Amino acid sequence: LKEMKKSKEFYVIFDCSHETAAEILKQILFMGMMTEYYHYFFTTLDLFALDLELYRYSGV
Amino acid sequence: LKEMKKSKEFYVIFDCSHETAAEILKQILFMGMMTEYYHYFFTTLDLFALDLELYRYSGV
Repeated sequence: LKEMKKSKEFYVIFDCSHETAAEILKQILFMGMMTEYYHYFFTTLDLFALDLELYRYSGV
Repeated sequence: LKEMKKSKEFYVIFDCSHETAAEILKQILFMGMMTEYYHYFFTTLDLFALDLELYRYSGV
């Protein structure tokens, strides 16, 4: 993640499983880069089983 | 901070007490103002006796 953002690309598709979702959703907070310029996508069909809070993101 | 970041300004002094320092630090970490586009300062004299670990610190 640090070299891909060093490479200045913003638009990514996360081919990931349900288990890896729980850890990516916390590392995405951990590295500290959460700007609105990024676009994210999850391949799994589950989004209401994981924590979603409106105000942690600033409009990503 | 929403208007302050909308004001094209990134340099804020945070003068606060120990407890208020704790709440504001956990709060700003909670949304994620954690990129290199910020520079935060504490005038509180204890920042080594309060819960600080550098491994969270990777962007700010």
